[PDB]
Amino acid sequence: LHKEPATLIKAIDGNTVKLMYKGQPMVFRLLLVDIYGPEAAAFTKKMVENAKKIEVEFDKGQRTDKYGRGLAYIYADGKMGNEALVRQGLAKVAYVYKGNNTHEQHLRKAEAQAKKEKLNIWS
Repeated sequence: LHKEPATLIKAIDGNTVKLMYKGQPMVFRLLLVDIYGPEAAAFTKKMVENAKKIEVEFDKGQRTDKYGRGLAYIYADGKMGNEALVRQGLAKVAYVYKGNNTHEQHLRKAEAQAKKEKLNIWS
C-alpha cells in the first residue's frame, strides 16, 4: 500500500471527509470504522482541519463504494485517522467489506485497548 497526498476540502462526519484528491473533489469513507456520533464528528473535523498534511491510502480491494465514496485509510500528519478514532473509543471496528482488511488487526488492537480503558462508547 502507498500513501498519496490529498488536500482537505471539508470535514463531514466522524468517518466521512471531503478531500481534493488528484485535482478532483471526492468524499472518502474511512475504511473499517463504524460509528458519540457528534463527538466522533468533532474529533475527525479537528484532526483533518489542524493537520498540516493529509494522505489517502487505498487498501488492496475495491477503491470506491456503490455510492461513489473513496474507501481509504486517511492519515493526518502521519497518524492514521481510522485508528485514532477507534483508539479514542469513538468508533468500532466495522465488518471487512470486499477484502479491504489490511489494517484490520491493528484496529482491533486499538479497539480492545479503548475497551479495556472503558473509553467513550466503551464507557
